[PDB]
Amino acid sequence: TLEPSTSITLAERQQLAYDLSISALLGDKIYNFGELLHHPIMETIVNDSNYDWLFQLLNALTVGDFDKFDSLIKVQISKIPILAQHESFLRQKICLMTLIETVFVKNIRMLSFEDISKATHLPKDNVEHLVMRAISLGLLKGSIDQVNELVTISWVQPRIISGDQITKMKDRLVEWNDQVEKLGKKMEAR
Amino acid sequence: AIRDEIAKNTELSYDFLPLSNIKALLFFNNEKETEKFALERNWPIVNSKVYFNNQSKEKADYEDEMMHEEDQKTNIIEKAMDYAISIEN
Amino acid sequence: HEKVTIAPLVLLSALDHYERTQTKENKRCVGVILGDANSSTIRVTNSFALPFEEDEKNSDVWFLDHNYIENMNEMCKKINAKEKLIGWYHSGPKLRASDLKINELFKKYTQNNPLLLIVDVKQQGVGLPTDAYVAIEEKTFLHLPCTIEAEEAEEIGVEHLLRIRLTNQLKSLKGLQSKLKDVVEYLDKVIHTILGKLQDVFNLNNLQKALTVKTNDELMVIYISNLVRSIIAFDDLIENKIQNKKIQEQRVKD
Repeated sequence: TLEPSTSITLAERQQLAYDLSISALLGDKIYNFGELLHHPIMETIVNDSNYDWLFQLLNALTVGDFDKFDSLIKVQISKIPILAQHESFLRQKICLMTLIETVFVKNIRMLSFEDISKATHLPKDNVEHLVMRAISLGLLKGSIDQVNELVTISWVQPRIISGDQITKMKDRLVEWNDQVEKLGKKMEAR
Repeated sequence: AIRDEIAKNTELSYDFLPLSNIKALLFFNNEKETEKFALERNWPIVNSKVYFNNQSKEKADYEDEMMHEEDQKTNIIEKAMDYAISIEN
Repeated sequence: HEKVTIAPLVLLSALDHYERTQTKENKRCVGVILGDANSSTIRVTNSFALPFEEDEKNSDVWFLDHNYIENMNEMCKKINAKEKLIGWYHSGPKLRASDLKINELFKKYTQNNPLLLIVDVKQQGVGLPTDAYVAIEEKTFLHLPCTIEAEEAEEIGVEHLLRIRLTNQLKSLKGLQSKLKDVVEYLDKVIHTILGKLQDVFNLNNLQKALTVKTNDELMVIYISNLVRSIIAFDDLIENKIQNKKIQEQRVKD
């Protein structure tokens, strides 16, 4: 809303965008992961102080190492300790998105369960929850084959990223396409 | 020439067979006699046992584009039947 | 939202306008478009060339009068009340930001935010030679899809024009072609959000399941009619010449 307009001050800018970036963590969220960080809140905010963290939290939004942060933690963040949870939520979800984004590409779903889920480097008995929680994460679709140790999954995993299925895209999309013409040769032609 | 059949027969009959039995089947004395064949046969073999993990040649290039073209054939068949619709003139 | 009808009658004369105006790529023949704009579907009844001037040597520089529309609508009204201004057209094929300005003129003249109309005066590629836009906001403008109505009255004289499956395939490439590039475009154009917006639905493929069998199972019966499809042939034309020739090849009396 300010984006087009409204000249401001930095103490305004960062502190708000701090408080913003704070409120990201007092969001936390449907993750996020990545965000408006791209937008000129950064340098500007991060830089330093908690912005260091705040930025390193973007790292935590990727890294998801407790003690790359639970080291960092002072009161203000530990003031809401639930990021330790939220990071577990992160580490799951963080690991998840790409897994969801990438690992299967080949109609990505299964991710099922355990080692795959512990590939989040968050463990099986938490898989028994964090993984188990789905939209009890707020997100995951699908269900569980516990026996076979298999998630059923479906979407509600969006993202802003790029770079990848770009490639994979046209391949199949050329593939049928090509192999069309085989058929697509004479059908109406002949 | 006998045993190559039996080899396939064992292959067929046995995923796994004691390197004994096969030799016993091969009438061989040394199983390394056998072992050569089986590995000439390229048979999965652990200790004491000829195996067939794949008893057969499955895939391997040709015999394609027909007989397992899903819609393609079908579409060809369509195309064909459409020519049964088209050559219908 | 209110996505709209299209009047071919428009479309036609529209190019006549373009034609009449001898508008060229330098130019876009512009004009009213008519209908009634209330519903979540808007209709295009008609449309009117607005005698106009366009200059992109200076973008905002261009000339038009409303007062056409003024006198126009009167008659239009006098012609029909249902004319009520839905928006306007131009040639196009594409936008030029001055459109925005131009758009807003009609805002005075329209109920809703009025309706832009692009036309491809060369009708070049595909479905529509046309886009219709409504402004927005970080501005917005947007294309809601649109299409023809009946207008069978149209469709009939239409019928006097013209005169199975492989096509259906054919577009298969098309979007994909651009698509990947369109990334690589924007990728290496800006080397936006909407791309990722696309990215998700992508996995919506390799999706296929033994539900596939159903297909197979289904396809079976589809073929069952086979023996029937030509069975009647099998039976029908074969035993037909045996009753006409025996009658005939033997007819042959005197």
